[PDB]
Amino acid sequence: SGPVPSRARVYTDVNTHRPSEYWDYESHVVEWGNQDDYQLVRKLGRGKYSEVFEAINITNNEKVVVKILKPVKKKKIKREIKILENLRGGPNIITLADIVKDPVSRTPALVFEHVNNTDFKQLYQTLTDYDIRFYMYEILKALDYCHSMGIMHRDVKPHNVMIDHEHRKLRLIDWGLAEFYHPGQEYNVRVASRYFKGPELLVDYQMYDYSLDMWSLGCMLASMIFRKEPFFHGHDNYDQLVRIAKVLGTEDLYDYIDKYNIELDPRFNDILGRHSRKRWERFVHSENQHLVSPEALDFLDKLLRYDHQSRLTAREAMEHPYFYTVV
Ligand SMILES: O=P(O)(O)O[C@H]1[C@H](OP(=O)(O)O)[C@@H](OP(=O)(O)O)[C@H](OP(=O)(O)O)[C@@H](OP(=O)(O)O)[C@H]1OP(=O)(O)O
Ligand SMILES: Nc1ncnc2c1ncn2[C@@H]1O[C@H](COP(=O)(O)OP(=O)(O)O)[C@@H](O)[C@H]1O
Ligand SMILES: [Mg+2]
Repeated sequence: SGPVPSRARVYTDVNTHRPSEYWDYESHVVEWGNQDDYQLVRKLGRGKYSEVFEAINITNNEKVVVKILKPVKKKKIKREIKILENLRGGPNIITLADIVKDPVSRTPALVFEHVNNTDFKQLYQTLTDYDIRFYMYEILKALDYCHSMGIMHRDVKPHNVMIDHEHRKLRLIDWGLAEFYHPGQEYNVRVASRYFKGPELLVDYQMYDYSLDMWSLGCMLASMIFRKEPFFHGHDNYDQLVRIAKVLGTEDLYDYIDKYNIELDPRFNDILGRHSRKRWERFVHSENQHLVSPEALDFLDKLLRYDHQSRLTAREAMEHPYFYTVV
């Protein structure tokens, strides 16, 4: 009779009870300001979807970030703007300061608050056990908030988490793949970045929810406490599920598929194999043992579960004993 339906265990009907103005991004009217107020300083990054620059707001001599958007569907631009406007001011959510267009190019550009980020490839190696607990709690404040606002980020990964370590400031950025949650909606599974994709996306289970972000957060946590980046290192989307099954095992994978009556794609036939569940303690080594604890492993175990419904919600995660030592 097809795959079994599913819905979020929390904030299930938040968009249903809100007027269409909130979630109907296609009908949202965007007012594009003049980019002449911003002087570009340097390239900060690029991305599948944009060229980002450090800039000065010439009216107040303040550093900002200008994200000049690459040629994609105008529907996607409107979605990112609406979500950023909806979440603006939320805890650890990047602040959209302005929406502008350069007068001659007319290229859509988003203006954000500047975060003096240290690339994760240089920063994660220097973090202490306390710092990992602290920054994970900061991401959880952002996720509990955006999930309460009926929004799934769908691209949680180190490159999308800006950290000003000197000021202990964290911002969740890149809301370009984010979507409104509507119970029963079948979403595109071609979201998130390979290493952080939840098993729901990999087995083409479309009725997913906020819990996808919790799998991605678990992938980040595992890479930080075990110093293994990325933790699940797939070479393609099918191999990504095989990397997961080499850790969580194939028995619990088949239980997940059966609970939701999912049909595994034939491409999995020759590559999945049979794998026993590996204990989390097997990833502890001399280089990472100072970041691992029974609380850390228990918390990781409750995030990295095939069954999206069994995973901790962001609010449940915030109540975990792993966070007792944080503010
Ligand atoms: O640092 P390298 O010698 O280049 O190897 C590493 C790493 O571990 P090793 O250092 O011990 O080889 C990973 O695997 P493990 O050995 O930890 O199992 C490995 O492979 P997987 O992630 O495929 O297991 C990974 O990536 P790959 O060989 O896929 O490129 C590769 O890292 P680099 O790609 O960064 O060199
Ligand atoms: N607010 C910011 N502060 C500092 N750097 C940023 C900021 N926003 C983006 N960047 C840099 O630009 C990159 C791409 O931005 P992002 O919004 O993530 O674009 P894309 O969706 O194209 O990947 C980031 O990974 C980061 O290095
Ligand atoms: Mg990005």
